[PDB]
Amino acid sequence: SSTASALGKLQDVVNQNAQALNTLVKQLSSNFGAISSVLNDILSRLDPP
Amino acid sequence: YADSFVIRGDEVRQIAPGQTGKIADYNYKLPDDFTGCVIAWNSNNLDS
Amino acid sequence: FASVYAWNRKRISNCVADYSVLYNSASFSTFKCYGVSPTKLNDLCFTNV
Repeated sequence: SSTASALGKLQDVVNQNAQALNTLVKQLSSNFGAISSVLNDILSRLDPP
Repeated sequence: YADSFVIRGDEVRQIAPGQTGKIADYNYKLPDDFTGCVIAWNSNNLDS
Repeated sequence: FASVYAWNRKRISNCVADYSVLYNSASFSTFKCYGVSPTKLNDLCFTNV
C-alpha cells in the first residue's frame, strides 16, 4: 500500500512493449533518402516514372 | 512492331521511354517499359 | 536581361499564378523541372517563387 516499485517485474514488460511500439510510429517520419517522408506529397508533385 | 514517321532533329530526344515534352505528351508516346531499339537518321537532302 | 555574373533576382508573392500558359506557349529550347512535375504545377501552392 505504500512502497512503489513493488511490482517492478511487471512494469518492465509494459515499458518494453510500449517503447517498441513507440519507435515503430516514429520511423514513419524518416526519409530514408527520398525528398519527403510523407507519401502523399511525392504523389502530389511527381510523375509515375 | 515497326513504327515509322518523320520529325526534326530537335525532337529526337522526345523518343525515349518515360519522359514528357511536345511529341511525347501529344503525338508519339512510348510506354515506360522497354520497347526495343530506336533507330534514326537525317533526311535533309533526301526527302526535303 | 542582366549579365551572368550579375544575375537579376526578384521575388513573387501573393498572386494566382498560371504555369500552363508558360508551359504550352512553346517558345523554349530547354524546359526541365526538378523535384516537381511540370503538369502538376497547376495544383501546387507555394510560399514564394
